[PDB]
Amino acid sequence: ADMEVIELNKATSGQSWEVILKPPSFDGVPERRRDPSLEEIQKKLEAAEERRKYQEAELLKHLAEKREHEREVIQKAIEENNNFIKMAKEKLAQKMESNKENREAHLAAMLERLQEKDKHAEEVRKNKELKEEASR
Amino acid sequence: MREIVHIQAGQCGNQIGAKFWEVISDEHGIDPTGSYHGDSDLQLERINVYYNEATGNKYVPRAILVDLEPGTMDSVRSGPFGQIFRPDNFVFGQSGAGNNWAKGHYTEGAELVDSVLDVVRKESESCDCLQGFQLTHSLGGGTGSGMGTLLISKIREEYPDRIMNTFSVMPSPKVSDTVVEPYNATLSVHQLVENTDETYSIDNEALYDICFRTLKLTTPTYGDLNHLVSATMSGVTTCLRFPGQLNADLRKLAVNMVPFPRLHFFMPGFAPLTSRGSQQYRALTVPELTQQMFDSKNMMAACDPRHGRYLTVATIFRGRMSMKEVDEQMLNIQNKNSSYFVEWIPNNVKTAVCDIPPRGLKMSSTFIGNSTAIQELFKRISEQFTAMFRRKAFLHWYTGEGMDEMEFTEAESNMNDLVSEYQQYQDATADE
Amino acid sequence: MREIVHIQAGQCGNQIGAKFWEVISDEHGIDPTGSYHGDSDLQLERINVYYNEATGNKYVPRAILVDLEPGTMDSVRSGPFGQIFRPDNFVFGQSGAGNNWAKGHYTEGAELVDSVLDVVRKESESCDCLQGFQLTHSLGGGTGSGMGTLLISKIREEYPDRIMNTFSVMPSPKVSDTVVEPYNATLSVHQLVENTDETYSIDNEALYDICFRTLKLTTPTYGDLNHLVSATMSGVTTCLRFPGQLNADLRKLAVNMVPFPRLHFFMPGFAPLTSRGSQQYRALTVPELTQQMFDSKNMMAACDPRHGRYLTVATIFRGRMSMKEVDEQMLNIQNKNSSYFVEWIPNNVKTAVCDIPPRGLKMSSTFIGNSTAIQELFKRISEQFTAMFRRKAFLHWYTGEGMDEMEFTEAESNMNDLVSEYQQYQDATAD
Amino acid sequence: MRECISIHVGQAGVQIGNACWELYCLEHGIQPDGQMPSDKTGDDSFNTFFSETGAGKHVPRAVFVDLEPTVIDEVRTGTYRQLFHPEQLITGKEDAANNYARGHYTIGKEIIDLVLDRIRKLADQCTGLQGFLVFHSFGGGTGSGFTSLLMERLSVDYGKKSKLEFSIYPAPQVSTAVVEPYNSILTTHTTLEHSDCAFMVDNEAIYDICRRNLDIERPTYTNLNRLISQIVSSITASLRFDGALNVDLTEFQTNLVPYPRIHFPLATYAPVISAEKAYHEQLSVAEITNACFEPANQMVKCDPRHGKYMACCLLYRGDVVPKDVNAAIATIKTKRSIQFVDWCPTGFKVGINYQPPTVVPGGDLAKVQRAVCMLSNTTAIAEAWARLDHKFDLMYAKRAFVHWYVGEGMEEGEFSEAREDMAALEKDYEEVGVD
Amino acid sequence: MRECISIHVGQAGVQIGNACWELYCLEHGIQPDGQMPDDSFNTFFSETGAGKHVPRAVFVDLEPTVIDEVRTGTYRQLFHPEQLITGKEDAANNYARGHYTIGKEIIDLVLDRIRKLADQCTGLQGFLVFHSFGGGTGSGFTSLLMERLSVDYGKKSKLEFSIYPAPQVSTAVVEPYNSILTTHTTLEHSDCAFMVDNEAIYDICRRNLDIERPTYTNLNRLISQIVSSITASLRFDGALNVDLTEFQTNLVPYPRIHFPLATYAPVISAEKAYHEQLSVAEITNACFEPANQMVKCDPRHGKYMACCLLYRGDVVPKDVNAAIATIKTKRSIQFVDWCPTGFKVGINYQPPTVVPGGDLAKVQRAVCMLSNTTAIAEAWARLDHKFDLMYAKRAFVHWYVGEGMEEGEFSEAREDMAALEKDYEEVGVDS
Ligand SMILES: Nc1nc2c(ncn2[C@@H]2O[C@H](COP(=O)(O)OP(=O)(O)OP(=O)(O)O)[C@@H](O)[C@H]2O)c(=O)[nH]1
Ligand SMILES: Nc1nc2c(ncn2[C@@H]2O[C@H](COP(=O)(O)OP(=O)(O)OP(=O)(O)O)[C@@H](O)[C@H]2O)c(=O)[nH]1
Ligand SMILES: Nc1nc2c(ncn2[C@@H]2O[C@H](COP(=O)(O)OP(=O)(O)OP(=O)(O)O)[C@@H](O)[C@H]2O)c(=O)[nH]1
Ligand SMILES: Nc1nc2c(ncn2[C@@H]2O[C@H](COP(=O)(O)OP(=O)(O)OP(=O)(O)O)[C@@H](O)[C@H]2O)c(=O)[nH]1
Ligand SMILES: [Mg+2]
Ligand SMILES: [Mg+2]
Ligand SMILES: [Mg+2]
Ligand SMILES: [Mg+2]
Repeated sequence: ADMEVIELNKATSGQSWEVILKPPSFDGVPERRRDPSLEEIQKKLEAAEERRKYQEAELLKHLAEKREHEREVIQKAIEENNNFIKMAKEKLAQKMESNKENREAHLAAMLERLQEKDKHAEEVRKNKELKEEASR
Repeated sequence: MREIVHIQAGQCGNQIGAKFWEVISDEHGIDPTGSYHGDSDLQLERINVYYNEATGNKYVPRAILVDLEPGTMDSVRSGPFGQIFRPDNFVFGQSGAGNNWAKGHYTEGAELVDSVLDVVRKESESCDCLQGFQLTHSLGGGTGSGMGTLLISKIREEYPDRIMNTFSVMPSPKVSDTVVEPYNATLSVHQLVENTDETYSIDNEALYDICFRTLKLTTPTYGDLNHLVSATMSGVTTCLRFPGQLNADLRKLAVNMVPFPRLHFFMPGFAPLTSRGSQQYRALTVPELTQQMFDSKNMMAACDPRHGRYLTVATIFRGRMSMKEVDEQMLNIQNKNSSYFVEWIPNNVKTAVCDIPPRGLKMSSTFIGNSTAIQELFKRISEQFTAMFRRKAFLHWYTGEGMDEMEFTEAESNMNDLVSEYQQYQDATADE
Repeated sequence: MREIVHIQAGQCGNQIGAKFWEVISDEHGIDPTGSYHGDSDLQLERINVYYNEATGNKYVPRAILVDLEPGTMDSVRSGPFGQIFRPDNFVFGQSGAGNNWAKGHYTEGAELVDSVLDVVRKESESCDCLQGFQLTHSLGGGTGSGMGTLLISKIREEYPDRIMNTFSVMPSPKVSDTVVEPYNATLSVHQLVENTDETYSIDNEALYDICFRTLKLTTPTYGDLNHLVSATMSGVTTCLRFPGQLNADLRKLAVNMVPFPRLHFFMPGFAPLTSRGSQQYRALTVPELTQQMFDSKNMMAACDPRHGRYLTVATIFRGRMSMKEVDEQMLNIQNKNSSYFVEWIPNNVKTAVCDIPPRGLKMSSTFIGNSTAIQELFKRISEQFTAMFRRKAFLHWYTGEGMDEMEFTEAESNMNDLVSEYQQYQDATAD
Repeated sequence: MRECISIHVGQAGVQIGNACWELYCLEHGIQPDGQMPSDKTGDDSFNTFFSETGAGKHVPRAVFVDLEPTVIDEVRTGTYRQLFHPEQLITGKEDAANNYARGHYTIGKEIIDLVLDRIRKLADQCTGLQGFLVFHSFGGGTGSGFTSLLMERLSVDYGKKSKLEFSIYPAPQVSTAVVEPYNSILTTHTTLEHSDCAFMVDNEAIYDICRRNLDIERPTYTNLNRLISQIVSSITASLRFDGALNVDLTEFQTNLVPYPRIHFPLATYAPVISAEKAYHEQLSVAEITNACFEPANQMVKCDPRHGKYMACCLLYRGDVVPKDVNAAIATIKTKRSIQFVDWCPTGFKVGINYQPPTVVPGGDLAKVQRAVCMLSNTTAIAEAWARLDHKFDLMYAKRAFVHWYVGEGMEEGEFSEAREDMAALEKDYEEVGVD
Repeated sequence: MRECISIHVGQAGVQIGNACWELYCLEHGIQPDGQMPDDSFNTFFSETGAGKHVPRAVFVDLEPTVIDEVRTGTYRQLFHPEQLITGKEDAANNYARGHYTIGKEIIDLVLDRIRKLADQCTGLQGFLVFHSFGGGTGSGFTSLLMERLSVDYGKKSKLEFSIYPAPQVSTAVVEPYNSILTTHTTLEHSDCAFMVDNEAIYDICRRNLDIERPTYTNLNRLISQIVSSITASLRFDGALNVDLTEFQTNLVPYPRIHFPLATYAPVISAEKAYHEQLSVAEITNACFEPANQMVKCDPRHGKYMACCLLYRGDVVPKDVNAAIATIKTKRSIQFVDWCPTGFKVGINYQPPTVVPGGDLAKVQRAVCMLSNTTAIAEAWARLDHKFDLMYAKRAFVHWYVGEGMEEGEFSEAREDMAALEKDYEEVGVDS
């Protein structure tokens, strides 16, 4: 049964007013940060850019570490093949020289044996010389 | 975020890659000569994502074809859409990797790598706004695997701000082409965990099982398995290829799918499952399409999604259907199966509807899930690797290339940690 | 490995050597003038092994003919194939050794030796690839024996890398009454043990026994005995003389036959046994050849192979026959008789088949065995030597030439060790 | 003269701007080429939103910004390409990829000086600039990140100049990113001290009004935006016509904002009637006023019964009379509580704008003789912050997706700061309600 | 461009090379003058300005006989004279002569010729070495060459085609010695060796091709066919290819365990005609049956560690995978536990070519399986036992010692064989 009507404004394409059903139970109206700074904003935007960039450079640092390891495995495979060649060359020369030595020694021993027989024979021949003519 | 640069490495990479290019060309109305002959402006709106426009009317795939073996390169040119590729974009060596990851990653692959980066820099510098890279390869061989991961690493160095996406095919004894696949896969996974943003885990075990069990093919061939791959590849790339709101670019997709950097291995799903020769078919309703999300039988990775929990899911519906029905069915699937969706990632299932169905079907559905159940795929590789490594079987082929046993131990350890991390999130509760 | 240089020393050496040259010339189609008149390219493929080619057409034996006695020379020139030999290759002394090994080895033989080396150096240096030497001689005489072994030693000194092969004929009281033969033989064996690579032990005791018992010849002559030698010599050299896979050269043969250096004395065997220039009609079957060639009655050394064990065996089949049959028969013989083959030398029996049979037979078989039973031949020479040496009988024949008793003692000891070594391998078990 | 500059950020902000400016042109009789039969003989209030050129052309006092060109390219090629000068349509090449840190820290830095230069140029043409109206999404990387960057700078360049918002509150039905609660809390924290009055538009509330009142099975952005524009028009009508209430921007803050941080008024609109339906009897002033007190008509999903009013404004449009309005307010107080806080009088500030409600010809909305928008500052709006804060907490406890923000140069500490500020805001609404 | 250099050592190596190169010419349509009216054949044949195709091969023998037949034969114009190398004197079935004494004289010459062939290679894969275990040249000279190739070419791939000795066709008693010495010496220098047991081939020729007494020509024609299957993946571009490196990687789990077993099917006689056409399943199944093996051993009592299937002719991947699926279901075919099973499949379009007038039938499809099974150790054990039997008595050792070799080399070689035997035993056990 009660309403307070307060006319506010009237214009060409409008009219306004306030309707009050009940006043505030509590009287005495209610019961802030500047500004910000363009510099403060820039400092924070720049800090975020340096973080993005730091981590991008870190990721690149590890990819570069993968690249160095790659050249390292290529180098290991190259090094092992070179050592395989060097081992084989020396084991083979050792084998060819030991067998030359041995084959020469056998032929020397067997020629010495035949030459010893030759010495014994002229000696046998010499003893017949003390028998033949040197009698009758 | 316009252009994507596509790379095909090794036999598997080129076979699956060729199939992708022929499938999407038909979807965008491009004939093998590169000319547009379609009848929908929707086919050309986002053509620039995968194709460059050459002299006049012609469209040329932004694809780089790579192998250490010259053979596959002839096999591609000779293929259905073989003449569509840029001739200068074919980079092939003269001596294959011999199914050795070490040869692809450190020896022969390393020798061919700079020639590949030259072709990719040429394509990349022509871009107005390069999204990133899409690589198709297998993890079981030497080139796709070893050289493929070497490429990713070299690309990551030159283009660190771009998205690295892969279609990585996982080996299986059921359809194996080398005895050393467990080694090549473990060494590759290790690289993928560190250097890719998103990887579609395409498991040959899952593909074989679908062909044998579901499609009733007694003796499946690579052609049968690749028919499922091409369907999947077409489905997962739909949102990038056509106008839409959801996962419209590689970065937006990564942001929705990847909650933790190392957990970027997706379990793809597809419905309906069909055989190359299955030219029937007259079927599949919206509830029928939706039910398949939890259907382990439709997973392109040999993991049971009911054995884990979804961190995130992207669902793509293709054909003329009610979006209302789609939304209702998608909500019902999430409420009825709340135990397989982590509670700590609210609204983790995103749905998209493309009016254009793929050729053959009037209606289809593609699922892209980041599920903790993918740990099953890694455990299977790990056990196979261990069975061999324990005995140092075939190890002299890798050490012969200059590798140390420590790299094997490291790759194994990293993969075991990845498994351990998935298990950690599977067990995590929203007790918060 | 093409050329072989052949040496003939003394009476026996020249008679057996002449017979060899006439037999092989007929096998290669060479007439007594040296001209080839055969009708098979197989006869000439390996003709360079024993012959030199001279002035067009003609083929000349790479043979050196030696004796301290001028007689045998005339006897050879006058023989069937006598005119085929190089005239300059005849080296003859004037004295003769008088059945004295010391005269042949240290005296008259030593004076003639350099003239022989002259002719052998000439033949050897003409060779593209010299295999080695083949010497025919007896061990019982003075020249073939003493000078023969002196030759081996001198040639070995100049050609140490070559194979030294001999056809050494062993003495027997049954054929020669010369009482000093065990001495000459023992002194020669001693030299052969140290200086040859391979020796074919041709025993006159075995030759006599075959002629008397098998051929029913009451009084066998050297012609009868030499007919078995020539058969054997033709058989054992077939693999050197014609294209083939097995023991095609002297070194390859030595490598297959000789497991221990000193054990290089072969027991040759032959089937069928025949008398001189006699027919014929009916040729042995493959099982007959396989059985007959392995019998004690078919051995050219007076030893029973069943009394020992084979270290190694080379078997040569000549004539048109099934290699399948030959292989089956050869396997059956070594499975049925496993106790006569040492278990510790696996696959020790090697077989060869030559399509060309020798003259007279349609089919033949030659056996070359390295058997521990050869110790029986050495024990027989040793017992004879001892019977004489114990009493110092005839020692002054040799001591007169400047020799000492010690050489006799040494030669004896060496031969007793050889016997003792064969016995050691006979008793050796695989386990 | 009292000019207002409108700023549209990201896809949501741009697409809503399209709907708003299309509607303003219909309301002021401006054709899409910027021509208006200025052949009047009058009310020149439209000049607060449209400047005039030497060709007799009317150009919106607005700037459209996006970190990607797709959406704005449709404006430069569309029906209204001649309405805007190319210089006022700003685009980058790569978007903020649904990442607040990307839009604020990374990409934003590239285009900020350019946007401020254009704003400065539009402000240079103002004889009595009131301030800014900023339209953006809480959810996207541009709407969230770029907006907070812009608001901070506008406070530097235009110290103590009014800044009002029209913010799109995220709904899962239409959501494109799992990280939308993160971007929402990060933007709210950053913008809080820089905004004078923000009018949140909950996409689920709009989606449900379109579904229920407009019989649209699956509502599209075009459907949502036409509806949002009707409310934006109701709020901006006394600035663009010779009105009496909310006559200047300062009056929004005075009439609705008792404390600087509690600046989020709830909007309620009626009637929303389907165009494609049977001829019905026109709704009275009582029927439309009653509808202001129905939660189903709200622009944000919350329950005013679980709160207290601190300020109320009723903005009527069309064939409306004070007697009918006062009688309508009288009958409501009889049957309802309508609880105001201790320190505020229980009442209403009422405005009648005689300019009839306008609808887009061929749209989903029915043209009505009379309509009303209620602007009320209620403590119930805190329920919307709580729903967002809970989703944030669920993900943040696991650090899910955080690596995306950290990768762009943001610190984990920023997520905590933002959340603590939200906790304070929630506590502020609780404290303000008390007595 | 992916070249492979073939080296043929001694008689066995040369004669197999003749059979191989004759067959390759038929397969690639190359006439015996090197003229021809794909492209991959260029890995095995270089081209001259006159349009002539010359094998990327060297033929070496210490004697000229065998290679002289090449220089006078049907394919005399196929090879340049410089790639056919011969000495004068063979190694006489003695490893020491092949390796040292005689070998040392021709080694630098052989390496110079291989250097010249390697100079014409833009992408050399490695070497294929064909030789016997038994001969003095095949054993000794090959070891010397292998060692020398490791010096000149380091780790560059070296694969062998080795003839494992059989008594039926054996020419020397010392073949087990030469086998063990060559295996010891070559072990660390070879990447993958494909052994061919002569008794297995002899029995396939007898039992399958109805040949009463098989000759080297018969054995060789069959061997060549297996060699052609192994090399076709390199000489043609088929459905599925495999290179030198891919062989090593799929067949060799440990460096010493490099001896795959080869099995070939089908081997059908030129008679019957009804005996086909055999299916992919029937031919695959035949690979796990012992009668078709190249080495006599029992896989049933061993474990597979790696399998490679080389198909040729009218063959399809679906037919092959279906056949492997059944092999995978067979409990009687055991794989080691440390293996994912592993099946390396190669498929080439060309049906197996036969020599006109040969013993083999024309087949529409054929397959060669390369399996690394622990059962191959049975072949080493058989050789090691024969070695032990002779070595316990030092039989024939004086032949090797005479050439400058020491008894220590024999012990080292045998100890290495004992270790290899132990290695196969260790690899077979589960962890
Ligand atoms: N689904 C499917 N899988 C394939 C296909 N080809 C190969 N694979 C798989 O990929 C692996 C072998 O990878 P490859 O591409 O063949 O090896 P590569 O890259 O060519 O390396 P190299 O041949 O050594 O130079 C195995 O795990 C196979 O299961 C294919 O066409 N389809
Ligand atoms: N089978 C065989 N034995 C013979 C022949 N001539 C001699 N003998 C034997 O050989 C030994 C005698 O050897 P000879 O050749 O005559 O002696 P030599 O070598 O000529 O030396 P001297 O006469 O002492 O100058 C005795 O055992 C005789 O039985 C023969 O033609 N055939
Ligand atoms: N009402 C309405 N909401 C929209 C519209 N477009 C996007 N949204 C909502 O806004 C949020 C997505 O943020 P957007 O404005 O599209 O993204 P953006 O500001 O362009 O930022 P980025 O694309 O990440 O650079 C989701 O909650 C959408 O549902 C639109 O036209 N109308
Ligand atoms: N399959 C086969 N085996 C052969 C052939 N020739 C010889 N052999 C075998 O190889 C071994 C003999 O070694 P060879 O190759 O003939 O001798 P070599 O390498 O010439 O060595 P030397 O002659 O001693 O210098 C025995 O096992 C023979 O059976 C052949 O053409 N084919
Ligand atoms: Mg390949
Ligand atoms: Mg006399
Ligand atoms: Mg956007
Ligand atoms: Mg030879």
